[PDB]
Amino acid sequence: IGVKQLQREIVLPGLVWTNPLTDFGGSKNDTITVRVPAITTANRRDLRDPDRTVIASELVEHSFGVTLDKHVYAALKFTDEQRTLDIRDYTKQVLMPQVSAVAYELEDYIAELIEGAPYEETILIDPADTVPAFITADQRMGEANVPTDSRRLVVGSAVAAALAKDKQFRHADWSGDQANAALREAHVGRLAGMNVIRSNAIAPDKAYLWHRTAFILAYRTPVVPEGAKAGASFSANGVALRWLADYDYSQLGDRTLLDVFTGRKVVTEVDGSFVRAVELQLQASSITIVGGAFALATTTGTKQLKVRDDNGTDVTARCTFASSAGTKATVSAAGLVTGVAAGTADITASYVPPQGGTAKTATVTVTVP
Amino acid sequence: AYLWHRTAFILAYRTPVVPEGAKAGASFSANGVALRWLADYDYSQLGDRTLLDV
Amino acid sequence: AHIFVKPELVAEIGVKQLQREIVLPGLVWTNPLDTITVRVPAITTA
Repeated sequence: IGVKQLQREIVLPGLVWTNPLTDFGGSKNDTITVRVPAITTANRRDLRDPDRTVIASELVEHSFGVTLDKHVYAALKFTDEQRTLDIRDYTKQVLMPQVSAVAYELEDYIAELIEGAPYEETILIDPADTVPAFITADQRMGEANVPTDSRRLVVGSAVAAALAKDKQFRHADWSGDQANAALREAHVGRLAGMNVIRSNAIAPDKAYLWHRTAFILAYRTPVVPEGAKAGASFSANGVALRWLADYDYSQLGDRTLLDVFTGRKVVTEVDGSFVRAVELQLQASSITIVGGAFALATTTGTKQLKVRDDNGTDVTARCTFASSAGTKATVSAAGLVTGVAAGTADITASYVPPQGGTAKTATVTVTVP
Repeated sequence: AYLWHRTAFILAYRTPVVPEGAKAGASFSANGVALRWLADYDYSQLGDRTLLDV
Repeated sequence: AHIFVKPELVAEIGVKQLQREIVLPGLVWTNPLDTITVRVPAITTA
């Protein structure tokens, strides 16, 4: 009646360098070789030197390859036994979910590209004062002579929450914003010269700053084969896709496929050091378990634990779980606890903070009925 | 070298009809002999197939 | 010394594989049709 499933929002595809070069089909191995102009070095002699020779400099221009190497598709197999009496409107019950699925897959592709880049080091964000971390991020990317324009800053939900909670932005006297956009709203627009963009695709407690020429996305719409009954050019997030439906008679079920060809590249420098983007991670100091002490439904009951640090990030996947009394109940490595006997047990969750040192410890009590 | 009257070698040709499970395409023809052109995408192999025949 | 980045150019100059000239189809009787029967007439003697 209007209740829709909760789904993410698309920010990342518009914030990367998409299709600077297109003719991938004209090159061997589908690799286009981008060249970089050469630079040289001068030399210094001494006046009136008896030695009258000159050191000859050299002009060497490097290059790197961009390749199409992935084929993102969403394939649906529904039989004509369900097409004419189950789906009422095709263009809103199957086509739109398929397009949204491909769009989210492309966003995840870009997010893996951003997070998977070979960052040399991570800049720590102190939750008490977050501005020094971002100014340091701006400073690291200025020592590499990266241009000051076309820089994008994408923060996770946790970093945005910490920015709003920061007294540098929350207190009007400490920020000069005599409207407290960080108090009346939770928004912190401009920061250290960088426009903050909130996102959920990236890890919740991380932020990424990158120049426009740091990541390259290449897209190609597969050409619709002449041998297909259907065929369209649905567009998702400004990236056209190929939709192809074939009425296969192998099992009397028509199949559909919505696909595109994708390629990613990180623009490393000539010395193989990545300096056109930096990453920041929110610093953590303690962890707790939501729900506190609880009780299972049965003696063999199962409950999925959930650990949150002081920042509020779900750190369940990054914790090691131990049971004080495994004879009554045990806990999986993923946080799920199963009781094996009635009685009390103590569960310890350990999380190494993202700055090194002794891991934080959170202890909870589980009463298996 | 062969010397033959016109009514001495007869060749009969037929252009097949396009099946239901494939498209039609163009109307190519050999030297007078018309030809049938097909196209049938193979979803199971993600590939397309084409055929001229008579 | 100096190193340059260049693309392997590919060009077409009109050199093509040599193919036979088609002559025979056209000189042989042809009919666009499962089968066709002929109707040779009958001769007699006086």
